Amino acid sequence: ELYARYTQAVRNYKSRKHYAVCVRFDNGHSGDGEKDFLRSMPDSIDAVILENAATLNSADLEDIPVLQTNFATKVLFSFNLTSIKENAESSGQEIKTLLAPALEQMVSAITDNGLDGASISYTGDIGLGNNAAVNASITEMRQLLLDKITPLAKNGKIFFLESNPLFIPEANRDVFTRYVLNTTSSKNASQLRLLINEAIYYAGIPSDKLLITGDPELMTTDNNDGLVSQVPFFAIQVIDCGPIGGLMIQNVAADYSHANITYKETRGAIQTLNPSPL
Repeated sequence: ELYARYTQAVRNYKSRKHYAVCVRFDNGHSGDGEKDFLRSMPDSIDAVILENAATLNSADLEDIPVLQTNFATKVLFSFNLTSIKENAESSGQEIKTLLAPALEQMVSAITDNGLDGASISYTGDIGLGNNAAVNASITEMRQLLLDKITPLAKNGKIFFLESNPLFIPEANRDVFTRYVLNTTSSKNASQLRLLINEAIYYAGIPSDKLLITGDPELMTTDNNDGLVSQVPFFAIQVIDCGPIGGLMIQNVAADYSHANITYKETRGAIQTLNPSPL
C-alpha cells in the first residue's frame, strides 16, 4: 500500500535529526466540528501536549494510539504546576498536600492511558531570591516533582519544562528533554535573541534542547519593522536566532481553520524548518 509507505516515511522523518514542532491542544471538547479531535493533528508534528489530560474521553483514547503507531507522534500530559502552588496558597495548605496527589494522578494518567510523558508549566518564583522561607518551599516543591518524574524519565518518558530553566538545578537538567521559553510576548527578534542567549550561555541549556513558543493568533515585528504572525516568523527565528531545537505552538486549535488545508501555519512552520526533499 502507498499509505503504509507514507506512514513509514513520516516515522522515518521523525527519527532523523530535525527541528521539532510541538503543539498545545485544547482537547476533550465536543459540539464543535473536526477541530475537537486529536485525529485532526497534522501527521508531521513531533508532539501534542494535551491541555486537559487528567481524565480522557473516548475520542482521545481512540486517537492517541493511532497518532503514536502510525506517525510516531508523541502525546504528553500538561501539568500546571503554577495552579497547584496557587491553590495551596489561597487555601493555606502546604504545597506537598495538593502536589503529591496531583503527581500520582499524572503518573497514573501517563501509565494507564499510554502517554509519552508530560510538559510541566511553572510561572511562579523559582527560589533564586533572598527569602529563606520562600526558598525552602520552592526547593521542596521542586524536589517532589523530580522524585515523581525521574523514574518515568528512565523509562523513556519525555518531559518538557515550560518555565525558566534556572528553576532546575544543574544536577537535574538531564531529566527534561526540552526547555521551553515563553516568547509569546516578545516583540521582535532582538528580544528573542536576548532570551535564547540567556538560556544557553548563562543558564547553560544546550541549544538543541531549547524551544521557543508562538501563538497562531498573535503578531510580532519583523526585521523590516512590519507586522507579521508569530508562528511563521518565530519558525524562521528558531534558526536565525542561533539554531536552537525547535518551536512550540501554544493554542494550536486556533490554527485549525483556513481556506483549504487545516493547521496551515503549523504545517508551514514544519516545511520552513525541515523542507521536504521532494
